[PDB]
Amino acid sequence: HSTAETTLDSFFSRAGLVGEIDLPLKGTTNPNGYANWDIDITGYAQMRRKVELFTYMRFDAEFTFVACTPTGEVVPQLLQYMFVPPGAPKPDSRESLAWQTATNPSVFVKLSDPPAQVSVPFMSPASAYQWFYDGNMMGTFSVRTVGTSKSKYPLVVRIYMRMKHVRAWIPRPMRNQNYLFKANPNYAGNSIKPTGTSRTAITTL
Amino acid sequence: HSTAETTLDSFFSRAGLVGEIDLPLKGTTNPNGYANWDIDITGYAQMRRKVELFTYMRFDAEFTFVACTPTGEVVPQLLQYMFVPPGAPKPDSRESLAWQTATNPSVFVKLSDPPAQVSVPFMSPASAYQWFYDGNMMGTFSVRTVGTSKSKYPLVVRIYMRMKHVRAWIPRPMRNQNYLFKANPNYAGNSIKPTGTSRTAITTL
Amino acid sequence: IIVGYGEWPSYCVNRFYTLDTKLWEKSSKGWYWKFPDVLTETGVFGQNAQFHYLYRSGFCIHVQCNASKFHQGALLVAVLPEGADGFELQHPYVLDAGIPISQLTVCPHQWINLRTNNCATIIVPYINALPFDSALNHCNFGLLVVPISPLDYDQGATPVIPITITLAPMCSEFA
Amino acid sequence: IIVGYGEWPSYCVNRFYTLDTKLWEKSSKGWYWKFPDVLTETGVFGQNAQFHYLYRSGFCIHVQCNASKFHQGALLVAVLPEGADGFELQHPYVLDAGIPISQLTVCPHQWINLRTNNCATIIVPYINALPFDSALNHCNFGLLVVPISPLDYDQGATPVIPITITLAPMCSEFA
Amino acid sequence: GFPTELKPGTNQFLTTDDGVSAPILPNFHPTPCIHIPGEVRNLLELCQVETILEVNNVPTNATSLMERLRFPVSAQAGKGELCAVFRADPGRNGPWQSTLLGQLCGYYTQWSGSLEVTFMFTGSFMATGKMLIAYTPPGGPLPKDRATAMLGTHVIWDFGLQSSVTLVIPWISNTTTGLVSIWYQTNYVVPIGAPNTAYIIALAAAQKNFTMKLCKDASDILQTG
Amino acid sequence: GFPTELKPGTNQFLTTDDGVSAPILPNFHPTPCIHIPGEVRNLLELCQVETILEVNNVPTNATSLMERLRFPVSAQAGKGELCAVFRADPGRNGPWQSTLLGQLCGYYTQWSGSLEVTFMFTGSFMATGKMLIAYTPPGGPLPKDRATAMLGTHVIWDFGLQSSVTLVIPWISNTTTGLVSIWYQTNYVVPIGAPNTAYIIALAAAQKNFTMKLCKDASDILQTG
Amino acid sequence: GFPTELKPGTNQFLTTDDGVSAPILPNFHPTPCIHIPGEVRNLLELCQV
Repeated sequence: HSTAETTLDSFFSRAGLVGEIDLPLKGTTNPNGYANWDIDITGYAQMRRKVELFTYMRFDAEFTFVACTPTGEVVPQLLQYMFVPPGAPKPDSRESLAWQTATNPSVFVKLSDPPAQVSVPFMSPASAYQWFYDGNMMGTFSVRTVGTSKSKYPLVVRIYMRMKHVRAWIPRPMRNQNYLFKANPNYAGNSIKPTGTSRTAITTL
Repeated sequence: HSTAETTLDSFFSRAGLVGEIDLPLKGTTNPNGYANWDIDITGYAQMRRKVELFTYMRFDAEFTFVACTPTGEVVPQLLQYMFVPPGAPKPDSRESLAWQTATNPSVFVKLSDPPAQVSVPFMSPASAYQWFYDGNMMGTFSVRTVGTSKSKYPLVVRIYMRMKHVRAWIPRPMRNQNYLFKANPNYAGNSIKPTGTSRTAITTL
Repeated sequence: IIVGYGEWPSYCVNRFYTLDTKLWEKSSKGWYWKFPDVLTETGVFGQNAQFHYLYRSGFCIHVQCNASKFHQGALLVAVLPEGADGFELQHPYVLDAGIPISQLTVCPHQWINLRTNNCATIIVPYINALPFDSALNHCNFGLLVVPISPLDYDQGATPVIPITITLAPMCSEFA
Repeated sequence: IIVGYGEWPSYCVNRFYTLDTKLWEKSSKGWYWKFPDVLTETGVFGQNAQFHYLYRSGFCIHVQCNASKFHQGALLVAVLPEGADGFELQHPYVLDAGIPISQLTVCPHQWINLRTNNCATIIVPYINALPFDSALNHCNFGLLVVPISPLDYDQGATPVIPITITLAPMCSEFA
Repeated sequence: GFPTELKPGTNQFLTTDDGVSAPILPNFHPTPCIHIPGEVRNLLELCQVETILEVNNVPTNATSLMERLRFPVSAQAGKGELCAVFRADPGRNGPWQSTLLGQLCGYYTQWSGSLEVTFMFTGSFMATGKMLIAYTPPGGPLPKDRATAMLGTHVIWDFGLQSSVTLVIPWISNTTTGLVSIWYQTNYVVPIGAPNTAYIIALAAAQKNFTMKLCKDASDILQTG
Repeated sequence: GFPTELKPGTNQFLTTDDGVSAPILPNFHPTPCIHIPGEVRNLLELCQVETILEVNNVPTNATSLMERLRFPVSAQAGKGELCAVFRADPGRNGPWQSTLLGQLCGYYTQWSGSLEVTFMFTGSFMATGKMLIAYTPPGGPLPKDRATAMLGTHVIWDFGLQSSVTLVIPWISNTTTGLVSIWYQTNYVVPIGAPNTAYIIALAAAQKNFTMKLCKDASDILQTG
Repeated sequence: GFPTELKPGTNQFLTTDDGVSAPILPNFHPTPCIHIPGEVRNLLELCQV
């Protein structure tokens, strides 16, 4: 719409796969039928370099839950998908009393349904999230299969996130070197690369 | 919304698990295919101390019925879920004539559906429910599987309740000691605990 | 003067009833009275309480004590909704009901500090979830008098301090 | 004069603080200072920084150097949000943070070319995601002085060029 | 027919939702509501009511639980001596856990605002003396003596002229903390025939700018039966 | 009931869609937004900021990476001699890959508009000389000598009168390219006691008519850890 | 198409409900109603006899 695609609404505008948890029928990955997943936005591999063009941001989030068999099959199972706000305790087992605390909101849904979809607001104590602190908790999704016994099907749950109502302040230079850690600007000082490609002489095309 | 979360509308505002009845295929828990459940609001374990901050209350209720297999599986079964008002007789067997009395409202629903959901109004002969009487029937839900023979599946039915249109009068001190009974303020007099924690000296932090 | 919950008694035995004197010592726990149970035996009010079917009334309560300037102590007088010589508290810390005494100031209350004053006055309206009840089967509220800071004196002074309750019925009905 | 981000300091130790002189050679990498860490030890500002709980202040920075007409070189002075003798850059190409120096002109900046000028001035407002923070636990921004084109001269001239930083606090609060 | 297309949030049950469901008893008429005194409609009305602050949370036996509600002042203790200290945190474990403000903020996560503490002297009419109640902001330590505590926010409280003093604590926040300490200015003066020991009762509440947010039904110790 | 008929796009999840979903925390109130300086709301504001163009992308060692940001002018090189060449393509691999314009157009596919290149002479005050910066349109080759480059779009830049010159490149487009070359008009004149070698720093940006379209999260080399 | 989302009370049959269903005989005309004496329309009229 005559430069409405370079706005920050359009630059952060699609649902990307962040987070993928697996509930196997046998093994040691998740031996019981539950899993915890802390909300980070940098599980999508192209996302950390984009948000670190700025210093402060402020947005809302929208989550979508699609689930299936490792082959891709759709089976009649019921799941729970509850949200633990920041500052609240998290479940330890399947018989924890945190699964039925009314201040942790849940979404009961069958596996033969459209994917579940919820919205999470801005929840920081400050006025913005900051990606650089010289001197950012959103919550946790717990995923369980409903029952007193173990389920009969292996399941995989994938989580998608779209950001909305985006504002940003104070642009910064973009990332030049490969990352090594999380929330940490360290780099490999014994191998520093140029920003782009090279040529043989300054007078040769 | 600038202190709209400390109102009594928000303080009593979520659907919590109260009541959970089981219809086994074999055993002695419920040998036939029916069960009765008397409506109390204190089946949610955090609820009795909250409502007893006040003396009189007045509210509406909204019930939701989600049901499944002990594993979590969804099977093609049809159930009945009827409501017996206070002052009406309750079923004795599966061949009782109370299951087909037209003044007891029913909700026929398949198990492969969204959960059923109904609303129950204020039904006391007085002007408010009172939690303390120095000197509160809401009804009964009966749950049966539809048929003349016994069903082929073990089933578990869970009941959720959200209160609405809440008013309250005359605040009281909150509960200090552990409970022993229902609708009874008795306590263990041979073991009385302080309200909080202690320290060694009054001049030491 | 404390008017309970910001509301006066109103329509939907007009005399003073000085009950009796309690004796406050160095080892007292506290006392309670149940209304209208305290008054269904004395006078004209005790006749109309047990000869009629329905009842509606408000009250006005005066609590007084008299001591010298060499005595010290403090009492908390409170009114909590839901004989004529009262009962004694066994466990005053949990108010014999499992609720703390340190939060009893959420009720219509008044302090008596012997250093400052010697009288308390609380006005109570009619409170029920019904417009009319029975005086003999339902007690509306209770009156609590608990010493928070204990009585003290030096040896030779009067060891026992009187506490007198006097009350007046206000806007009563009987049917 | 550069006013950072188009905004002046404003309300929600009014003197010049000439820090010290750096020495710029033919093999210098660059320097950085952290604010308000550079000033929590000197003068009246250093007392009110560590005796109060909350802090809010803007600044005005002057960077000067003096040389003859037979010297050449260029410096880039910049301010990037997030002692009193500074630190030296080890890897000035990645700014010791993994970000390129060729894009540092997206910040409030100013050039010093010895052929043309000898002074730079940047005004910095108060920037935080909070209205008040701690001066001792949080540094707001850093000042960068990096030679892009290196110093040069012929042998016999003065081999070392002075660089002096002087600053003035502007619209400070303490609570 | 009217074309629809059924978005991906359809057959789900979210427990924090709010809609209109089917009433099972239509054309039934409930009992009308009479006037009852004492209607509460916001919980911030109840945070503004003074309740007893158990500064003296030392004894633990059952026959000495009423001694937690008062703290002594005697005549055998010299001048410049510390009497009692406590923090200014309504949501943490300690003295504030007996107030109604400290119990209602156990159902929430975040709070901020101003407080107020009232002290009540319950000695005899014939006794005199002075006290020093001080307040230290968050970050600074407890003072070492009466002289450095006087160099700060404080008040002198005289027994012979006034039986109650109040102390407005400024902004506490964020779910370190401030400190309140009581010192002896003078000694405890008394005539012949009056007792040598008195007690002080502390009462605490909140101001009109206090707020709470992010509700949390915290798992209480109070278990049913 | 109201008749509907459920068109063939119903139970699908399209990842580029935009609707309104259910908020899990109703009547929760977020923190209000204070004023913070430096708010960006379009990425074309950032394409108009001058950054350093690494024309001298020859050295590759780690201790010589700062030499990529400047290119020499000496006194031992005669008149009419070529100094440096580079293309005018912000989106391709080469000198433009160090600018912020060349990094932001790696997130898009198509672009078109005008550019601007600024040159800065950082020699001593006592040095003089002249240069020739030329521009060749797309299609024509590099010129063979100083005389044929003068027959075209060019500028003469004098050191002794002016320390900075600018060159507005007209329309580049379409995701051959133009050429910019620097020639020596005269020699490098210097007195006794001044250095014989200077350096030039190039800065590049875009004009107000530059646009980008068809977004593409291109798989960067920058991998996480 | 118009987006809908199907709340949890959909495919149920509540016996105390009241809606509008499909008439199986459209454009059939019933017999008009004549005046008959003694019409009752509330049961509290009969409690007063």
